[PDB]
Formats: sequence, C-alpha cells, structure tokens
Amino acid sequence: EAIIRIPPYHYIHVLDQNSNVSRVEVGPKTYIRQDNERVLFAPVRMVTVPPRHYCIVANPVSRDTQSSVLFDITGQVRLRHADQEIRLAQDPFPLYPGEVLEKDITPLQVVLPNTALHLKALLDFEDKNGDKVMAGDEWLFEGPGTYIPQKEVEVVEIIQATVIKQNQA
Amino acid sequence: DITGQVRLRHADQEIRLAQDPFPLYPGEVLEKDITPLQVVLPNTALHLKALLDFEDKNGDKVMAGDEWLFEGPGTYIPQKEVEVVEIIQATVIKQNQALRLRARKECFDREGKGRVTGEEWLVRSVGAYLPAVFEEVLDLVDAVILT
Amino acid sequence: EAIIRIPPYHYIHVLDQNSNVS
Amino acid sequence: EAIIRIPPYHYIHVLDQNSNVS
Repeated sequence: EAIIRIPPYHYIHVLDQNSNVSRVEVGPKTYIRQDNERVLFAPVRMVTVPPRHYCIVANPVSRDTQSSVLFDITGQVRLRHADQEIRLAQDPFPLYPGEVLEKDITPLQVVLPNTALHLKALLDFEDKNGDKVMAGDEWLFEGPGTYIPQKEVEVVEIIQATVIKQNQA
Repeated sequence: DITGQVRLRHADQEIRLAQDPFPLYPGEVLEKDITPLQVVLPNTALHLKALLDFEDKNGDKVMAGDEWLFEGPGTYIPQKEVEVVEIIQATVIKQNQALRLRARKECFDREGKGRVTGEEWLVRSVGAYLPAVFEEVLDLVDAVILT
Repeated sequence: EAIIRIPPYHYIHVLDQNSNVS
Repeated sequence: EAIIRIPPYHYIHVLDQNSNVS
C-alpha cells in the first residue's frame, strides 16, 4: 500500500521506476511511497555491530574523504564492485542497494600468547607499517591479542607455540 | 533521538546495581536481571578474561589476553567488557608439602623465576595458597619420611 | 481501548504512527 | 485511502483528530 511506516532503526530499498534507480529510506518516518516508486520489502532492521565484533560486505558503497556515502549520478549509490568492506563497532547503519553482506556478527579474532595466526596475502597490499606485501608472504600474528582482518589478508590457519621441556630439541 | 525515539548505544550494553525502579525504553534488550552480586570467599578468586581492550578502575590498560584474578572476601562489580572465565579455590598446603605447578604461558611466578611454557616448579609455602592465572594446580607433594 | 490507566510503578511503550516512533 | 492526490486548483478540509481541529 501507499502508506509506509518506517520504524526508527529500520530501512527500505525503494525502487523509483521513473529514474530507474534504487535508494535507501531510513529513520522514524512514516514516509509514504510515491506511486512511481515501489517498495520491494518490509522495513529490514538496520545492521547492528556489537563491540569487539566485525562484519564484511561485498560491493560497498563508495565514500569520499569525509567517508560520506556517494550516490551515483543516476541516483543509485555508487559501488566499489570487486572491493569489499570490513567493519568494526559503530552505531547501526542502513544497508544500501547493490550491496552484498558476505559477513556479519562474529567476535574479533582473539589469539592466545602461545599461539599465532598464519596469514597468506590474497593479492599485493599496503601494510600498517608501510611495508609492501607479496602474495607469497606469510604473516605470523603471535601474542595475546585481537587481530584486525583485512579484505586482502586471508586467514590460512592457526599454530600453537611448541613447548620445549628441558633437555629436548 | 531527534525522531522522538530514544537514542541507543547499540552494541554497547549497560550494567546496573541498586536504585529506584526504572521504566524500560523501546529498542532496549534486557539480557540480564535479578541476581545477587558476585560474592567471593577469602580462599578463592575470580578468573576473568577481557572480551576486548578496556580501561581499568586504577587507570591500567587491559589487553584481551589479560587474565584478572579477583581474590579475597568481597563482591566483585561486573563490567560489560569483563568476562567471567571461572573461579579457583586457593590450595591449602599442610606442613612438609609442596604445590606442584605448570606454566601455560611465558611469564614470572610469585617465586620470581622466569617461567617458560611447560615449566614445572614447587610451591614451598605452608598453608592456603592461590594459584596464579597462568599457574595450574596439579597436586600436593608430601615430603618423604626420613628416619 | 482509548482509555489507558497506568499504575504508578508501571510503563508502556506507546508507538506513535504519525511520527513513526515509540 | 491514505494517498491523497490534490489537483493544483483544489483543496480539502482535513480534520486532525489528535489536535481535534480542521
């Protein structure tokens, strides 16, 4: 029906047929749909990201230096396509049309002092320390911590440190 | 919130103690209610892993790998960040005995010896004793009689 | 019904449809 | 119905029940 009551933490991907493009509608508004527009679905809950948790979404919306969402000239949200998007803890956010939520709701990669993460690169990428990373390179994240995933980094495995009792090799 | 809905901190939670009764608000989720505060005996302690890095009451930084050990007669105050791994009774040690232990991680023991992983050592001290969060209880070791 | 008698230590999450908010 | 298309030279006396006024 024409009347569309959106709950405050909910959103809909309205599809305007005149401009032939989709766009988000979000917030505690009773924003009724225009007849030219079509509402594909009931107000989906805005994605929630718990503290010390992460999620990844394929075909992320493009962002500027302000990291504000950048709509394409068509009125559709612009997308980075093959690129993905990691996320951590923040206020809940609407999903946008053309996005693909590959991943959600998981505690951040915790790791014990006597074990480490084995991490092949998927493709060459910049490191936090400014180091270049070859695809053949294998990261080894040791120590008590919570590693931050990259879309480029792939998690090969985990290796426990080997205890060595006296008079052994 | 400007919409007129109550604003929410989302992934964040909220601990509460004793106070006058309060309304619930829309969008809230009551994960927990009605439970006596975490009491603890003098000869036992709380083992507490961090869920994620957080500020301590004393201003200390807390790593996720850090393990809190709350000993003594008391009533510990929970944090939304703190996770309750378990509880460990202090090990009593009768005279002429020693408490065998093992190092699950590199660190320093109360003896002050450097402790490589898998290392074992005696606890000479008589009477009740609380193992460290890295320390692992094995067994009391009686002294052999020597006539 | 339109009449809502709230007991002194009680509450309700009213949902206003006009502002579309609780 | 909820949808009300007003022609450019036309008008309606809407009656709001909340404020009890037209």
